[PDB]
Amino acid sequence: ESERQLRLRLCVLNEILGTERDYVGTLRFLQSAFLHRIRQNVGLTEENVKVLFSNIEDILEVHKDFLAALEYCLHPEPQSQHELGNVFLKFKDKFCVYEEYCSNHEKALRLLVELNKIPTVRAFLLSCMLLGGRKTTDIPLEGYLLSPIQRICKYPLLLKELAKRTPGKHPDHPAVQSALQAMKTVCSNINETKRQMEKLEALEQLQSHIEGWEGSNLTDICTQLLLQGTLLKISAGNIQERAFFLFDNLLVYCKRKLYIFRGRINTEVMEVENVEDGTADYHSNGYTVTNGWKIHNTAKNKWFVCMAKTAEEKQKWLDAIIREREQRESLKLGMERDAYVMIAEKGEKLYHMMMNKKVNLIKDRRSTVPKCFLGNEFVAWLLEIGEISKTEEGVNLGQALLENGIIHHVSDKHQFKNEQVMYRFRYDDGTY
Repeated sequence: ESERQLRLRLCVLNEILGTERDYVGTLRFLQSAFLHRIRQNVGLTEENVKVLFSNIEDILEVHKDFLAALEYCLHPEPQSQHELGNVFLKFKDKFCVYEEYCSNHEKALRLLVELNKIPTVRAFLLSCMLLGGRKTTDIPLEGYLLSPIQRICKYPLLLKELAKRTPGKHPDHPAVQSALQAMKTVCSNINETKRQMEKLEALEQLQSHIEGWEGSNLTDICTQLLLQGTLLKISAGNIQERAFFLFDNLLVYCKRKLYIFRGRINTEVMEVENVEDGTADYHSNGYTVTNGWKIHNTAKNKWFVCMAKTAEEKQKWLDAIIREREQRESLKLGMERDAYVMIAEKGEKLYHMMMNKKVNLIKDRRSTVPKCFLGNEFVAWLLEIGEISKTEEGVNLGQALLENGIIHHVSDKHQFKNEQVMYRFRYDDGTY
């Protein structure tokens, strides 16, 4: 099985590199979309930025060199002979940059909650993420502000797995084990990361007590266990008692023996339905249901019935299941509502701003095309007027206007580009 422990090591190496790359990119997005753009065109005060982002720029400079040494050891590719323990050890002292950030984290969130109450500041914050390239309906800024705390806690989890796939023969063995101990002591010193590490430890401890795990690791999809309990899975032809675990974003049912993995469901495709005590239907295999409900895997269009011992447990479960749905569905729908309002606002604003003869850009050009403007001119005018800083920001803005039904190509055959492609506001041609 030596080759098994080999490909397994490379997967760890490939992951450490690929995840570190996406981390630095996330840091490089936070400064360009936020810290840099406001430090140029000076409703977000300077103190507001210092509170929200703290030393995120110092964290970047550290991880910009970490990634270099990571790619340095893993050149030309992630090869098994390559050693990575020394890298973590010679950056172990530089990781104290997380001290100030994790301290200011609570204060930053408190500010963000009050800033999001102001509609103009919420829109500006969301406008920064749009211009920076990243989608606004995906991860909220609260999550971006936390990813430093998450990343520094993902290092012990990654090094542990690497140490498992690294034999005592490999010269990196004394270093990987020494680096794992050092990375743990880093997180343990900081209070904010200590709470995070113990929350990730719980997810991984549970996954270790489950045999035959299939799918993505809990530490990569969930954050906390919501409810655990043993129920009856009256699936078609299989009425067996199962141990159910409800996390955020995932539900998994196991076979109690420690547990043995049986199946898992993503809560996004899960739809529950109550069955009154005394009901008997096909999903219950004909048996009378008491203190039970019904689950529907809308991905597979499969229904299966759960039953609890007490009616308290039924309510305890049904209540916890509804909460998870509402919590994530409110966030998602909320980010998607607060993002349409800024585009509609900026769309109507830039329309009237462009209609004035000071910078007339929606001119009837030529067959004649009425009330059209040029993408090249539009992007340039945005930088002149100061609404954007880079040109990549201008196309990201125009595309968001095209996608959100504000503008469109004259022939609806092109997306937004910095070329002299003619676009028109959907107001002028009655398509709004």
